[PDB]
Amino acid sequence: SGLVPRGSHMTPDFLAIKVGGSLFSRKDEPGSLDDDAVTRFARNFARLAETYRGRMVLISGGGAFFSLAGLTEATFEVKKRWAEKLRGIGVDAFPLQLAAMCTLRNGIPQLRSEVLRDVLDHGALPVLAGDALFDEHGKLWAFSSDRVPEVLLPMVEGRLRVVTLTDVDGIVTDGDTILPEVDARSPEQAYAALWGAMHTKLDALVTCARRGAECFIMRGDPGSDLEFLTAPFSSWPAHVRSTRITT
Amino acid sequence: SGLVPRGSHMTPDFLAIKVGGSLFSRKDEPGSLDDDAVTRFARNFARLAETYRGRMVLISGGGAFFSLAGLTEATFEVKKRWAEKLRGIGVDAFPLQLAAMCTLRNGIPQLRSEVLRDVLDHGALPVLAGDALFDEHGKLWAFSSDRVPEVLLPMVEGRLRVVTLTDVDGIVTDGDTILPEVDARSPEQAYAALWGAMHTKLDALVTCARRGAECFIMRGDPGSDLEFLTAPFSSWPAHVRSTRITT
Ligand SMILES: Nc1ncnc2c1ncn2[C@@H]1O[C@H](COP(=O)(O)OP(=O)(O)OP(=O)(O)O)[C@@H](O)[C@H]1O
Ligand SMILES: Nc1ncnc2c1ncn2[C@@H]1O[C@H](COP(=O)(O)OP(=O)(O)OP(=O)(O)O)[C@@H](O)[C@H]1O
Ligand SMILES: [Mg+2]
Ligand SMILES: [Mg+2]
Repeated sequence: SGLVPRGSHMTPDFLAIKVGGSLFSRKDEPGSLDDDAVTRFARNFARLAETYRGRMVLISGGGAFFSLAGLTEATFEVKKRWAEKLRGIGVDAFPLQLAAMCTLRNGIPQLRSEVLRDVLDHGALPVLAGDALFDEHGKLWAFSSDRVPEVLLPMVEGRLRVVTLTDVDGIVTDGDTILPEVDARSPEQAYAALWGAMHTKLDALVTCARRGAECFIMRGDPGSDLEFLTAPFSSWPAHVRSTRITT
Repeated sequence: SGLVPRGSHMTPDFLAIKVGGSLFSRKDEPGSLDDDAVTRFARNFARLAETYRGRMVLISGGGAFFSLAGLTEATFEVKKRWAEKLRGIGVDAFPLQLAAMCTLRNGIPQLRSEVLRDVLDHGALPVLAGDALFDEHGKLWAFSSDRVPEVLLPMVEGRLRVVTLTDVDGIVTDGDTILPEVDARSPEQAYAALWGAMHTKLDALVTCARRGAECFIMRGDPGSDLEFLTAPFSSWPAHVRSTRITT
């Protein structure tokens, strides 16, 4: 309910990192992950998981969509692949089926967060992903991985940082240039820049920013060190590109 | 809270069918299902699912066990295999990760049943299995597939029938003979007959019977027609063997 100190000079209290499916899945084989990419990412996420032990979730994109029962199985498989890889390197990773613990009411996800808190409360790493969710009149919908950070909003106290890793440096305006900053209260310019994919990321991150989260769209790379994600924005290395979305 | 009419001449209101892993998994390859067996069972379960649409759960045994994060993935895979097969023949089957929707409090599972009811409420078939569950002090335990019917007890109104299909005709007393009936209020003779596997089934089914369920241990066979499971016990075909556990 209360006043949370926020700013570019403050350390985040919780990290939700979303890795886009385009970064670890082969076009050259649809349905197929690139094990090298998953392995190298996993190593960089493990470092973050150890610093943010009990204060981080990993959200995977990817996994091919009542025929949406298939979707829940496809996204479970992706969670399993990340969780397995992470555990192979010493990280206590537990995959959770969002469909079993979250429904939609008037379009807003309602997480029954007891298990998620349990995994966190005792210092493990929840591995999440998009899913098929039921709503209040009992219908099933496809809920994108990009929107999964929204589920954390009621639960996370303090400063939530959401990072969505994708295959572009940020929101580009045309093209010549990226938008370094978006005010979630008036994000017209950002929507106007889009050519849906990036639209879904933007809606999701504006929603989270309205509830106080510091959000980023930036480029992921399996090899890239991500430790700066634990640090105040003001202390980030020079020449990191991102679109930062805050209120 | 109220008086439920029960008896050998009454039709069940809800079916929980548990299929033992020994019935559809190869010894000759551990971790490996027998697709023929799953296919033929699925056909017999589909018939029941259509009659008990919205009034049945399928519980799978099988799937090899913080290293119990592996267990939740192993049992998810088994659920997926059943769900996929069932959907291939017209049944609206949705697999649910028990670990995401159920914790232990003082050893008793506490199901957050909203999603399970949603899958049921709108006439689909939940596919369940054993799992790793967290408890109230946040520890993870292996929760056998045999105990999964216990999770339904608070939720199911009316007459619950639990059927556990295994590789024996019932509880054999030595050996020459099976116990056709066990009174759950005084099941000494049944425990005394056991030589744990069958012990876990018996504890689980005595617990459910104490809460009014009509429970059975009987032999499963991929080919066997199971329609009599929709019918009052008194009308079952002659020479069906089972151990029936009631209060
Ligand atoms: N203004 C814009 N700036 C940057 N990208 C944009 C813009 N408008 C549209 N896009 C598109 O959005 C894409 C990024 O979103 P996309 O949904 O394709 O990938 P991803 O979500 O990271 O991976 P996944 O969808 O597999 O989880 C870019 O590759 C780009 O083609
Ligand atoms: N009195 C008894 N009557 C019958 N079976 C008994 C008795 N005592 C012990 N058992 C053993 O219990 C076994 C059945 O339980 P078991 O756990 O092995 O299989 P299942 O549970 O159906 O398959 P899964 O364990 O793969 O889910 C029998 O095969 C038998 O060896
Ligand atoms: Mg996308
Ligand atoms: Mg057993």
